[PDB]
Amino acid sequence: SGISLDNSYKMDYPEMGLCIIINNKNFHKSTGMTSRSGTDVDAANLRETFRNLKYEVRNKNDLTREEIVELMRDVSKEDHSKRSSFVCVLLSHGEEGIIFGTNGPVDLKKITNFFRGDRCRSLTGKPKLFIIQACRGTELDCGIET
Amino acid sequence: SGISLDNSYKMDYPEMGLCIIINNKNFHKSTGMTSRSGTDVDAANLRETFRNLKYEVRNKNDLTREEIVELMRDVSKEDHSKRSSFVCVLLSHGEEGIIFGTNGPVDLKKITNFFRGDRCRSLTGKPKLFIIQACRGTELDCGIET
Amino acid sequence: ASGVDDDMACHKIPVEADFLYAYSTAPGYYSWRNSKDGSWFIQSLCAMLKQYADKLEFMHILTRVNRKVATEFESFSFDATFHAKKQIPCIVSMLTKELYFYH
Amino acid sequence: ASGVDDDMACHKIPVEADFLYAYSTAPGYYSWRNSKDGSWFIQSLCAMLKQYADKLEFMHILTRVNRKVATEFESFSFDATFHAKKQIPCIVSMLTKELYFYH
Repeated sequence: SGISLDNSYKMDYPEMGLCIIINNKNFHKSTGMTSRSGTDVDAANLRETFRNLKYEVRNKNDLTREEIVELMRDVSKEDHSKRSSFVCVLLSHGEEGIIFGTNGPVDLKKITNFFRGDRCRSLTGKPKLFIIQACRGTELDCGIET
Repeated sequence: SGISLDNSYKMDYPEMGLCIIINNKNFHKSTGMTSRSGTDVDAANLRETFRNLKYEVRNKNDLTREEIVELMRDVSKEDHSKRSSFVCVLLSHGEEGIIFGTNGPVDLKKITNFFRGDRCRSLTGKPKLFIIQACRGTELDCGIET
Repeated sequence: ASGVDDDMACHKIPVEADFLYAYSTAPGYYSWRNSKDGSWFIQSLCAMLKQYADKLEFMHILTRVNRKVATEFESFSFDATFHAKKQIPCIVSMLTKELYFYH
Repeated sequence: ASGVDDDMACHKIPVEADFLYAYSTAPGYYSWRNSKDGSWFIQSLCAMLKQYADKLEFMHILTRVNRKVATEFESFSFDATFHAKKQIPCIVSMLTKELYFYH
C-alpha cells in the first residue's frame, strides 16, 4: 500500500473501551472528611459525555480504599483486546499522588500500575487515560489581572 | 475584521525570546556527584536547534545553586515586552522536583516562581517553557516486548 | 553511527508509556468545585469534549479545557483565605501518538 | 445560568498558567544519558524540533519525542541492575493555547 505514518493511535477497534468512573461523595465519619456536594453532577456529565464518545461507562459510588484497588485490579484483568483505549475518572478528595477512598487514601501509583504495559497486555500500546478531580496539595493561586 | 479565534499563542513579537541553557557537567568534589559526560553535546545541540528557531540563546556552564537562582532572578527581571516566549533548559543531576547546582540542590519551584504571571509581568500570558534533563527518582523501567 | 543503547533486536517500549493524566489542578494546589454545578475541571472537560471531540486531537482539547478553567473561574468564599482564587489544570502526557476519538 | 465563581468583572488568570514542563523522564524515574551522544531526551528533542518545528504544534512535536525515546533507546550496562532499561519522557502542560514556533 501507500506510505504509512502511524502518528495517531488506532481508535477503530470494535470497542472504544471502558470508562470507569469512581464517584466518592460520602466518606466515613471516622475519616473526618466532608461530603463532596456537586460531584453527582460531574459523574452524570461524564457518563453522558463519554457515552456519546461510544465508551462503555461503568459508574461506582462511595468506594472504600479496598474497593478502589479491587475494582481497578479486576478491570485490568479483563480482556481489552477488542478495545481501542481505557479511561478512568477519579472524583474525590486527594493530596499529591493520592486519591481518597471512603475510608482512607490510595496511592495513584498503585491504581495505575495495574495497567502498566507489562501487567495488562491487552492494553499494551493503547492509550490509558486517567482523569483526576482532586486536590494535589494546599496551595492557592491568587491569580493576576490581565 | 473577520472572526478571531485566539487558539494559538502570539509568536510574532519582534523577538522569539530567550533560551537560557544551564549546563552542569562538573560538580564540586564536596558533593560527591560524578561528572555528566556527554552533556556538552546536548548543550551544543540545543544552542544550534534553538538558534534556528530564532531564540536568543545564552549558555552557562557549571553553576552553583546560588548562581542558578541569581541567573534566573536576573533573567526574570529583564523586560520581555518584545519577546514572544521564554525557554529555559536545565541539564544536570536531579531528583523529583529538584535540579542540582554544582554545590547543592535547587527546588525547581524556586526557579519557576520567578516567572509566575504575577512576578514577571512582561511574560504574563506568554508561554514559559522549562526543558529538564535530570533524574526524577531512582526507579528503572524494565520495559515490555512489543 | 552506532551505539550501545539504540536499535535493539527485540523491540520493547517503557511499561510507563501510553499513559495520560489529566489533572484538574497544578501540582501542590487545591482543586475547586462548585457545590451546585460540579468541579470547574469536569464541567469544562465535558463541555470541550462535547464541542471538540469530533474535531480536535485530545491534547488540543485539553489545552482548551486549561484556558476555560483559567479564564472563566474564580472562587467565592466568605473566608478571605479561600476567596478570589484561580485554578489551572495540568496535562501530564506520556503518550506516544496523537489521540483522536473519531476515525 | 449564574453563579458565584464565574464571569468576574475583573479578568484574571492563574499565576501558574502558561507554563510547560518538558521532562526527560517519568515521575520518580532515572533519566538516561549516553556518555558520548548525549541524553536520549535532548538528542530526540533536538531531532524532532529540527524536523517538525515548522510543521507541527509543540505538543505534537513533544509527543513525537516521547515515541522516539520510548522505542529507539534501551540502556546497556555491565551492571545487570541498570541494564536493558527503558525511558518515557513526560510532558506537563499548563499552557492555555496551542504553540507554533512559526507564524
